[PDB]
Amino acid sequence: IVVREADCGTTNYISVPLFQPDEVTRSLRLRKRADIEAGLYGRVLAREVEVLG
Amino acid sequence: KISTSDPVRQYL
Amino acid sequence: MVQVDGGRFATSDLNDLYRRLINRNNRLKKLLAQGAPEIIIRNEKRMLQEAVDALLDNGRRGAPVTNPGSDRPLRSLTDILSGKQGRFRQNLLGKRVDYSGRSVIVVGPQLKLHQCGLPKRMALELFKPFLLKKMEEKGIAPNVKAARRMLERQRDIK
Amino acid sequence: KKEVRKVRIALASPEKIRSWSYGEVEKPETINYRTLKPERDGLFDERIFGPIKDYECACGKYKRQRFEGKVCERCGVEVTKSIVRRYRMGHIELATPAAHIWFVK
Amino acid sequence: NADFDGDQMAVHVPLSSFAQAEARIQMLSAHNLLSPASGEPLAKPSRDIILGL
Amino acid sequence: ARTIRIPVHMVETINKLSRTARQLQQELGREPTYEEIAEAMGPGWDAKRVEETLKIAQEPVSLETPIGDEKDSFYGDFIPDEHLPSPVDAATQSLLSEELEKALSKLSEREAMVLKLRKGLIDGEEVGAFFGVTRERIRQIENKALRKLKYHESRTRKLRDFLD
Amino acid sequence: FEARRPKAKAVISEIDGVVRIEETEEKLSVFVESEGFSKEYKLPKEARLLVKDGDYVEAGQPLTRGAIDPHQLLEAKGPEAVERYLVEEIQKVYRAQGVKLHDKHIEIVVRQMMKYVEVTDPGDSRLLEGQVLEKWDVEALNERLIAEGKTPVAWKPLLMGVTKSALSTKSWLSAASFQNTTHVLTEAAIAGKKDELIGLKENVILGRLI
Amino acid sequence: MEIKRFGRIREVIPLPPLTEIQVESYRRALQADVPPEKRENVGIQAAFRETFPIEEEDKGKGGLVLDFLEYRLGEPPFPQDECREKDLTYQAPLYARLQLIHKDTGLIKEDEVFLGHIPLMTEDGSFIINGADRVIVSQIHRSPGVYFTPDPARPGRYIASIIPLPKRGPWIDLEVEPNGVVSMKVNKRKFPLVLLLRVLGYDQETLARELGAYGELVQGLMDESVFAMRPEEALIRLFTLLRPGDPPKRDKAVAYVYGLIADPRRYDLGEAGRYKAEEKLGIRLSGRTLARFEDGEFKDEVFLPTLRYLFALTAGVPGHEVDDIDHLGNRRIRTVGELMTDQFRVGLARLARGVRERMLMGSEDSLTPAKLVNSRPLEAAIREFFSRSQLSQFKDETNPLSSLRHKRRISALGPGGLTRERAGFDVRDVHRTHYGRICPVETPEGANIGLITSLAAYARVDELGFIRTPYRRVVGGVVTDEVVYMTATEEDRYTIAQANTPLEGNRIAAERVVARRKGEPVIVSPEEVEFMDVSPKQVFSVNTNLIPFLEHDDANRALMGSNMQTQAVPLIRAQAPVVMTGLEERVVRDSLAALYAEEDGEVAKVDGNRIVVRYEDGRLVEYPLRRFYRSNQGTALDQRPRVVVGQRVRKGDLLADGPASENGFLALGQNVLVAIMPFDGYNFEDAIVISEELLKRDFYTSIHIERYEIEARDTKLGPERITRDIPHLSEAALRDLDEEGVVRIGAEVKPGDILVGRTSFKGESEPTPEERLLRSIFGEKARDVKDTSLRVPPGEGGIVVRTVRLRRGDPGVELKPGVREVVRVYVAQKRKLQVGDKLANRHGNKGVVAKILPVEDMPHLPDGTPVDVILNPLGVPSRMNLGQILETHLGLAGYFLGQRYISPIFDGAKEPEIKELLAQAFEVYFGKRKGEGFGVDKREVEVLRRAEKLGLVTPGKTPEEQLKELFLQGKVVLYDGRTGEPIEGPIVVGQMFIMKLYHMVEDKMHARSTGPYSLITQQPLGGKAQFGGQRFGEMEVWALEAYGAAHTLQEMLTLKSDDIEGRNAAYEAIIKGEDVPEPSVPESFRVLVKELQALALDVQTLDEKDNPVDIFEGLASKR
Ligand SMILES: [Mg+2]
Ligand SMILES: [Mg+2]
Ligand SMILES: [Mg+2]
Ligand SMILES: [Mg+2]
Ligand SMILES: [Mg+2]
Ligand SMILES: [Mg+2]
Ligand SMILES: [Mg+2]
Ligand SMILES: [Mg+2]
Ligand SMILES: [Mg+2]
Ligand SMILES: [Mg+2]
Ligand SMILES: [Mg+2]
Ligand SMILES: [Mg+2]
Ligand SMILES: [Mg+2]
Ligand SMILES: [Mg+2]
Ligand SMILES: [Mg+2]
Ligand SMILES: [Mg+2]
Ligand SMILES: [Mg+2]
Ligand SMILES: [Mg+2]
Ligand SMILES: [Mg+2]
Ligand SMILES: [Mg+2]
Ligand SMILES: [Mg+2]
Ligand SMILES: [Mg+2]
Ligand SMILES: [Mg+2]
Ligand SMILES: [Mg+2]
Ligand SMILES: [Mg+2]
Ligand SMILES: [Mg+2]
Ligand SMILES: [Mg+2]
Ligand SMILES: [Mg+2]
Ligand SMILES: [Mg+2]
Ligand SMILES: [Mg+2]
Ligand SMILES: [Mg+2]
Ligand SMILES: [Mg+2]
Ligand SMILES: [Mg+2]
Ligand SMILES: [Mg+2]
Ligand SMILES: [Mg+2]
Ligand SMILES: [Mg+2]
Ligand SMILES: [Mg+2]
Ligand SMILES: [Mg+2]
Ligand SMILES: [Mg+2]
Ligand SMILES: [Mg+2]
Ligand SMILES: [Mg+2]
Ligand SMILES: [Mg+2]
Ligand SMILES: [Mg+2]
Ligand SMILES: [Mg+2]
Ligand SMILES: [Mg+2]
Ligand SMILES: [Mg+2]
Ligand SMILES: [Mg+2]
Ligand SMILES: [Mg+2]
Ligand SMILES: [Mg+2]
Ligand SMILES: [Mg+2]
Ligand SMILES: [Mg+2]
Ligand SMILES: [Mg+2]
Ligand SMILES: [Mg+2]
Ligand SMILES: [Mg+2]
Ligand SMILES: [Mg+2]
Ligand SMILES: [Mg+2]
Ligand SMILES: [Mg+2]
Ligand SMILES: [Mg+2]
Ligand SMILES: [Mg+2]
Ligand SMILES: [Mg+2]
Ligand SMILES: [Mg+2]
Ligand SMILES: [Mg+2]
Ligand SMILES: [Mg+2]
Ligand SMILES: [Mg+2]
Ligand SMILES: [Mg+2]
Ligand SMILES: [Mg+2]
Ligand SMILES: [Mg+2]
Ligand SMILES: [Mg+2]
Ligand SMILES: [Mg+2]
Ligand SMILES: [Mg+2]
Ligand SMILES: [Mg+2]
Ligand SMILES: [Mg+2]
Ligand SMILES: [Mg+2]
Ligand SMILES: [Mg+2]
Ligand SMILES: [Mg+2]
Ligand SMILES: [Mg+2]
Ligand SMILES: [Mg+2]
Ligand SMILES: [Mg+2]
Ligand SMILES: [Mg+2]
Ligand SMILES: [Mg+2]
Ligand SMILES: [Mg+2]
Ligand SMILES: [Mg+2]
Ligand SMILES: [Mg+2]
Ligand SMILES: [Mg+2]
Ligand SMILES: [Mg+2]
Ligand SMILES: [Mg+2]
Ligand SMILES: [Mg+2]
Ligand SMILES: [Mg+2]
Ligand SMILES: [Mg+2]
Ligand SMILES: [Mg+2]
Ligand SMILES: [Mg+2]
Ligand SMILES: [Mg+2]
Ligand SMILES: [Mg+2]
Ligand SMILES: [Mg+2]
Ligand SMILES: [Mg+2]
Ligand SMILES: [Mg+2]
Ligand SMILES: [Mg+2]
Ligand SMILES: [Mg+2]
Ligand SMILES: [Mg+2]
Ligand SMILES: [Mg+2]
Ligand SMILES: [Mg+2]
Ligand SMILES: [Mg+2]
Ligand SMILES: [Mg+2]
Ligand SMILES: [Mg+2]
Ligand SMILES: [Mg+2]
Ligand SMILES: [Mg+2]
Ligand SMILES: [Mg+2]
Ligand SMILES: [Mg+2]
Ligand SMILES: [Mg+2]
Ligand SMILES: [Mg+2]
Ligand SMILES: [Mg+2]
Ligand SMILES: [Mg+2]
Ligand SMILES: [Mg+2]
Ligand SMILES: [Mg+2]
Ligand SMILES: [Mg+2]
Ligand SMILES: [Mg+2]
Ligand SMILES: [Mg+2]
Ligand SMILES: [Zn+2]
Repeated sequence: IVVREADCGTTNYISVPLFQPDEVTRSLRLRKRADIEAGLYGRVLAREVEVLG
Repeated sequence: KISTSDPVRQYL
Repeated sequence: MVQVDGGRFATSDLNDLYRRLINRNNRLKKLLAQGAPEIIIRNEKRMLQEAVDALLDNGRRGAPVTNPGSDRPLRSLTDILSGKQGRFRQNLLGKRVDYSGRSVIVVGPQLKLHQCGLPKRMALELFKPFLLKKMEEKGIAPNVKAARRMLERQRDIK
Repeated sequence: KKEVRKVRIALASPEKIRSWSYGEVEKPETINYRTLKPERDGLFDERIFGPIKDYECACGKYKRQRFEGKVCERCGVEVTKSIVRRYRMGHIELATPAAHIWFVK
Repeated sequence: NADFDGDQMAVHVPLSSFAQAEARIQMLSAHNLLSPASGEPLAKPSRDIILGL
Repeated sequence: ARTIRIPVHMVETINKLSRTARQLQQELGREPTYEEIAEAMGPGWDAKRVEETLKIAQEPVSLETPIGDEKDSFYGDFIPDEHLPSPVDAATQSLLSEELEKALSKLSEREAMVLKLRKGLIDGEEVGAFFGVTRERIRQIENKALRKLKYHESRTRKLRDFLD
Repeated sequence: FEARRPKAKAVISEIDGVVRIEETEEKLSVFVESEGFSKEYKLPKEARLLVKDGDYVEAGQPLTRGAIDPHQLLEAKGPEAVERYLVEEIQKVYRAQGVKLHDKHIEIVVRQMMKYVEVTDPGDSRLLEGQVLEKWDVEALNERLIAEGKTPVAWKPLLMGVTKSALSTKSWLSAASFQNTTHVLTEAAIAGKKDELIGLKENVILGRLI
Repeated sequence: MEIKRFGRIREVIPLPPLTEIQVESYRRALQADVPPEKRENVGIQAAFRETFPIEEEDKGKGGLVLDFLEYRLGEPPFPQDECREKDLTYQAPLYARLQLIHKDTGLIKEDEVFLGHIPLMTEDGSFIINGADRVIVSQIHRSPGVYFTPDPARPGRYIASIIPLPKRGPWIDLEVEPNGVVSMKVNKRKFPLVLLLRVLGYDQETLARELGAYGELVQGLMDESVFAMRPEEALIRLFTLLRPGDPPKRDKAVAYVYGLIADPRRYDLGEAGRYKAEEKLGIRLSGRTLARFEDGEFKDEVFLPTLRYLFALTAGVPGHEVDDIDHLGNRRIRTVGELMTDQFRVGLARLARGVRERMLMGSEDSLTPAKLVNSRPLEAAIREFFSRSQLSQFKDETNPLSSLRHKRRISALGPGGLTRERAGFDVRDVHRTHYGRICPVETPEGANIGLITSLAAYARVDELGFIRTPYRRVVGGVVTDEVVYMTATEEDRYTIAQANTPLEGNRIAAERVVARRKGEPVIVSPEEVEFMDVSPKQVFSVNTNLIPFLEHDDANRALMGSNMQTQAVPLIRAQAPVVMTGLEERVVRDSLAALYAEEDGEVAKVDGNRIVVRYEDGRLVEYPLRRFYRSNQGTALDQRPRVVVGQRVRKGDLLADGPASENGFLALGQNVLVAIMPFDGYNFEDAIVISEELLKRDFYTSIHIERYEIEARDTKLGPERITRDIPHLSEAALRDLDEEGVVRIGAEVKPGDILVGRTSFKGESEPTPEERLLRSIFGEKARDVKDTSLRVPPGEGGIVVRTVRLRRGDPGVELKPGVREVVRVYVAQKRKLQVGDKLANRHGNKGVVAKILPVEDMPHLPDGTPVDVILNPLGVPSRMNLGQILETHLGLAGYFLGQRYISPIFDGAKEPEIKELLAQAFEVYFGKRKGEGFGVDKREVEVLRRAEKLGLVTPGKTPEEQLKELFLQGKVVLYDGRTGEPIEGPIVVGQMFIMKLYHMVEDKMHARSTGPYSLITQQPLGGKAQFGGQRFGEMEVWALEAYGAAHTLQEMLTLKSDDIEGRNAAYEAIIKGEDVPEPSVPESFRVLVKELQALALDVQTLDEKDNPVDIFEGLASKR
């Protein structure tokens, strides 16, 4: 496995969750700081996203 | 099957 | 087939296996020509077969051994490839670089990330070739062979 | 001269075995103590596998670089240091076929 | 992972003008500050420096 | 029965020696010095002889064998090379050849090439060394050119530092 | 990293429906059901059920309480579910132990655990094969775009442990690096395999440039 | 100097003989010194008796009976020292009295036959095999008895296990699977436990009722009644059940084996195995093991009880029969003796196997000596055991301790019938019974943990490998000065208390007092305390018990400490620690460090070589002193006399000190003042900064002796001559070679210099055409010989101090074949403390010297005196060893108080007491300061402010009073020797004992440029002079792979190691100033393809288009 490319055209993506459940049975919680960082840091947006402004 | 025996048997 | 100490010779176990084959095969030929009672022809072809297995891969049908002293498996051709005795482990355990070194380490406070401090003594050995030519470049030595002898002894280095 | 880009394993045609080899080691003769030299046509043998010295021959009819790729008259010995004696292969001519255990077991 | 209770390091020499090229460009120490694991800094004030600062 | 063929005579000989050592292992309580064995065996037996025999007796050990603290270490990597000119010798041959060739071109062919070829090209004969010109013209240019050769080389010291 | 039978496997729900339970002495029973059909799920005494009488359960949802066998989840919720699960489940151990590595990395290896799909509808070589996914994206592509006569190569997503994943790759070279050399080569021989040097491991034995 | 000690738990009994394990064991092993008449017959005499009556009867003509009379050794071939100078194994001869009988007339008694030369034990405990001192390490295993462990997988009922060692003794297991079978397995396949009992006589009815009436399970016994109805028939029946094709009529044949003699037997009658039996299960066993051969009708007081207890275990509570294998009463120790008697017997057999053949070969009657005895077996066997047995290795004598500890070390790794490398996780754990029997921390650090451990101080191996420990008897609330060495097993049986229990002498002092039942801690009452622990010291090893305040050190780091000392290099400047524990004296003494006086008397002469004293008994003896002998590890060992001329000596008083004994006290480092703060990063994570001043005084300097050696080999090209002739270049380099060949005494040899000249012959068999022209040119006539002379290896060399030459006409040495003559040259060098050297205190703080500073500017106290060493503090919170801090402080006192202290392990000095002595110290330090004429500095007050603001000094009080408080805290004000300003904040300083660590050959800064290369694989290789190439393994390969270091990785695989044509072209290319050529084919690769070609497989590379490409350039094409 090695990087050798051009923007590979297939745009099948994945959505990283930002909330975890089970610990306190079912109590939605914002995922801890690092974990998120570990899932999104320096990635490439599959699609645009309008957020806080 | 481990030689020896077979040929011993063979000519014996 | 090398000379060791005095009269001690040392060879790859492969060679014994080869003779095993060579002899049988020869005995075979003689055995066919000289006349040939079925039993004996087969009995040999059998041995001959087993022999061929031996150098290819021993232990797959039985274990051939060097005469009394070491019930050691004569490293079959595959044993040498796969490394049945931990040879693969040693193989990927690493080869040996020609321009390397090793020594204890000690914190270098003033040193900068950029650099690191290494013993000139070690440097000499490591960068010997590059040093030799630089010597010729300068008046230090007339030529390579010169520069080398010049360094062959510690006490003889200007 | 061309970059090696592909390597492949294939089975060995008995003829191929031949094409690789040189001479036929027909006797279990390694080296006879008297002279640490190869015995007869045995496993170790100059013809079958290559010289034994640097750029010189066995007998000495030729001994320098000038005659880099030509063989000796009364005895066969091409030359470049001992290394060729390594890379070369010989072949043993079996009486009645035997099979490669590898494809059998 | 090295302390100074005797840990011994090794050292090799890049010969080809090429090897040296890659060596001090993409393999030098001051050019690879951040960790491949986490974007986090790998070369940060370790034990003493902190205590000081 | 051996990795190395040995004549039958030498076989019985070794047996004889072996057998002799046994009887010699019967009373001294000392594994008999090559003196005993020489004596006991008979006629022309001597220390040099016995030492030589036993050295041949010994079976060849495995080039591949566990080494030191029984690990992956295999005997083979321990044996060094001698044919192969380790880099330094390669360096040597370069200068030697280059320089010698530079000196071979500045020379009267006749008796310079004769000895150069008779010595370094075929084998090691004064009279039989020169084509048609006899020994007096050989010794003539051989000792006058080689000395004229050795001394201007004494001037521009290129070979002095014994490349060997 | 080695898709295997966990210690306390949790029964996943192959269906997506409503829950129903029972009280008989010896064994309990979880029933999943939609307007169509229903499925019974035997849950022995020690099984602590995470689900309750009354609500929905997506395919491959944890019914029992504990660990899940990837194969199952693969078969029920699909590849995308297995992958996603593997990554998260791994990260679990590390995060709990201070380690902070980026998801990308595990994903990479994850992918290779499923770069092998199986065949059911042949075209050139028979069905039950199990080969490189994109290598099939190749044939299917040209077999329906360049060379006509659409020969749909119906494949099945397959999940295999890192060990196995490698123990059976393209280049025999790589496989000859394991203690299975014997077999690796035998095969590679008979077929006449041309080890296109792609990976590193392979290309290094040759002492070739990386 | 004064000596004050603390803690008082009346150590009722002194330590035992510390080398007793090696010594005693060998004593009893070889019952030599005492006549055959004496009773101890174990070991040799035992093994003797064992294989002596060779009863060979019929198969032609027999009646052979060769008995044993007496075994007597006595006169060793050569003496020890000689055995070391020469390469001879110090061994003693062995010829016992024999006599073989005849069925006819006569019994020729050929008295002696010296077979087998067995080594002897040094007075210290070690041995002298070839040229080095070797030691025999003890072992551990399952004590041949019986146990009952839970069944493998099925969480149902446990099974049984009978363990009979040696290996050629059956291994039985009892397991029932109720639907129709019961399993009794000796070898492998099971069968009815009944078929056996029946044979012995036990009939179904008296069996079922009398054995298993409470055991319903009896039902699985009387099942196969068909067979249980024929007694002795069952005997042949079972014989039929074994498998060869064996005759069904061998009266009491194989039944014998599993009865009396060889197979079952546990060394001695009464306590060897029966103990395990009687205590654990059953009650008796007539005859050592299940034996009898009187009426042909065997008796088994063992077979039935085993099942009895299984039925019992599988039932209620006969007791609670679960066996914790790790219990020390269940794992036994293999003292040297047994380890030797074992191999000894192995040989007795090999011989007995060969002699049997000669009872038929011998003509008629002339068969007593040579016709039945060949010393060849016994020799190879024992010899291999002392020279190749994995259980033996180099005597670690880096210094006395190392030696002593190594002598008393236990290992699991061994034979094969006793623990291998696959198990360990339950073994490597410090089991509960490992109390006063095995130090919990003494084990190594790494792959080998728990497997190899050195026993605790008081630990002693009683009669048969059961580590016992002392324990004093405390009847009622009364404790006794009497002690009982309890077995690991018996210990469980009682309620023992600890040493640290308030005692009024015989009376206990507290109602609720600690005590530990079998494995558990329990607060007991003085009325239940039956036994008590002798002292803290019995809990750990000797090597650990030397640590000052062990109590304040994490058991993990204390290991580093204990192990560290084993690596202690004797310093010319010995010096006992400012604070000792109390064993230092006993150590040097029990170990053979210094020389003590036998009986009272006066000294006569005091030579730097000998001390001839004069005992007041009318005698005078000369006591030589091993000047500067070579220790296996290279550390010196001299005995410097400390007694003056004509001195009345007290019996048992040091006349000479050990290699590292100050005054009969151990001394392995040097007390040295120390500041404990952070410098300019110089003492970074574990770095240390050294005051050049420490070098000004020959403090950490160490004398080292290396031993080089070269041989004159007999080549078929011409013997290698040992001449003062070095064929090619200078006389300058010949100088020191003075003595035609050898190097002159007292000659300084630097790296590269000649140590011994050697001339072998050039080519392999023929000259060289190229080199031929060259020689002729300048001087054809030349010693066409090669220079293979022993040169000073890179790194270093000192001053020659001795040499040895063994030429022809060997006196009594063993010159190997081919070896014409050997040349040894001993070199010595004074090793001074230098950057890179590593030092470590006894608490585990192990750091390396990173910077030698000039006394000029390093930290100095108010009064001139500067600090010697500066220890960073960040290396102390993480590790949890406050012990060193506790040592530094007490030391600070001892400095100005000019005295050394003694603080026992758990019963030593205490914080208040320390604070007290410090209080005393402040008077010395500051008092004189007041009297000499001055008060406090501006800096001294400066630090005081930042001090109170800190919280160390009670604000308000006077500077003088403040400093006292601040001093009592262990810290004082230091001035930066660089600026003169103070270091804001009181800094502790003190006397801390620190050692210098030995330099392994790896420290010899390796560095290879170009050199040899193996014959077969073409990868670099080092040897005598040229360093070996470094190993470039996969982990590193990847490291490179990770980077875009393409070419760099290729070079490591081509130009630098395997590519023949490469490295060559590479070198040259460099030498001229051109970039290196482009790589060629690696040999490993070529080697590979051919390796494959050897096999049918054909490996062919290919081009762009599937077409050939040539790796073996031109050598593959044919002709
Ligand atoms: Mg894209
Ligand atoms: Mg036969
Ligand atoms: Mg047959
Ligand atoms: Mg040879
Ligand atoms: Mg080999
Ligand atoms: Mg006939
Ligand atoms: Mg017939
Ligand atoms: Mg052999
Ligand atoms: Mg000089
Ligand atoms: Mg010969
Ligand atoms: Mg040879
Ligand atoms: Mg030949
Ligand atoms: Mg040559
Ligand atoms: Mg030519
Ligand atoms: Mg040619
Ligand atoms: Mg020609
Ligand atoms: Mg010719
Ligand atoms: Mg080759
Ligand atoms: Mg570190
Ligand atoms: Mg450290
Ligand atoms: Mg470390
Ligand atoms: Mg490298
Ligand atoms: Mg850096
Ligand atoms: Mg620090
Ligand atoms: Mg003799
Ligand atoms: Mg001989
Ligand atoms: Mg070794
Ligand atoms: Mg090994
Ligand atoms: Mg090797
Ligand atoms: Mg060897
Ligand atoms: Mg190797
Ligand atoms: Mg060689
Ligand atoms: Mg050289
Ligand atoms: Mg030159
Ligand atoms: Mg002319
Ligand atoms: Mg002329
Ligand atoms: Mg000539
Ligand atoms: Mg002539
Ligand atoms: Mg002529
Ligand atoms: Mg002529
Ligand atoms: Mg003429
Ligand atoms: Mg002249
Ligand atoms: Mg000259
Ligand atoms: Mg439906
Ligand atoms: Mg359904
Ligand atoms: Mg989880
Ligand atoms: Mg946490
Ligand atoms: Mg953690
Ligand atoms: Mg962490
Ligand atoms: Mg952590
Ligand atoms: Mg995966
Ligand atoms: Mg396609
Ligand atoms: Mg088409
Ligand atoms: Mg499908
Ligand atoms: Mg391979
Ligand atoms: Mg396999
Ligand atoms: Mg004693
Ligand atoms: Mg004892
Ligand atoms: Mg008889
Ligand atoms: Mg002596
Ligand atoms: Mg001596
Ligand atoms: Mg003596
Ligand atoms: Mg009679
Ligand atoms: Mg007699
Ligand atoms: Mg179990
Ligand atoms: Mg057991
Ligand atoms: Mg056995
Ligand atoms: Mg036995
Ligand atoms: Mg059953
Ligand atoms: Mg039988
Ligand atoms: Mg026993
Ligand atoms: Mg009876
Ligand atoms: Mg009985
Ligand atoms: Mg009886
Ligand atoms: Mg127990
Ligand atoms: Mg034995
Ligand atoms: Mg025998
Ligand atoms: Mg007789
Ligand atoms: Mg006898
Ligand atoms: Mg013997
Ligand atoms: Mg040691
Ligand atoms: Mg075993
Ligand atoms: Mg175990
Ligand atoms: Mg473990
Ligand atoms: Mg203990
Ligand atoms: Mg005991
Ligand atoms: Mg009382
Ligand atoms: Mg009391
Ligand atoms: Mg009493
Ligand atoms: Mg316990
Ligand atoms: Mg009470
Ligand atoms: Mg701890
Ligand atoms: Mg004592
Ligand atoms: Mg004396
Ligand atoms: Mg005294
Ligand atoms: Mg001292
Ligand atoms: Mg002293
Ligand atoms: Mg510092
Ligand atoms: Mg020196
Ligand atoms: Mg030769
Ligand atoms: Mg003489
Ligand atoms: Mg010697
Ligand atoms: Mg430190
Ligand atoms: Mg202090
Ligand atoms: Mg105390
Ligand atoms: Mg205390
Ligand atoms: Mg007090
Ligand atoms: Mg205080
Ligand atoms: Mg100062
Ligand atoms: Mg200050
Ligand atoms: Mg060499
Ligand atoms: Mg070397
Ligand atoms: Mg090395
Ligand atoms: Mg070049
Ligand atoms: Mg084409
Ligand atoms: Mg070529
Ligand atoms: Mg060809
Ligand atoms: Zn020729």
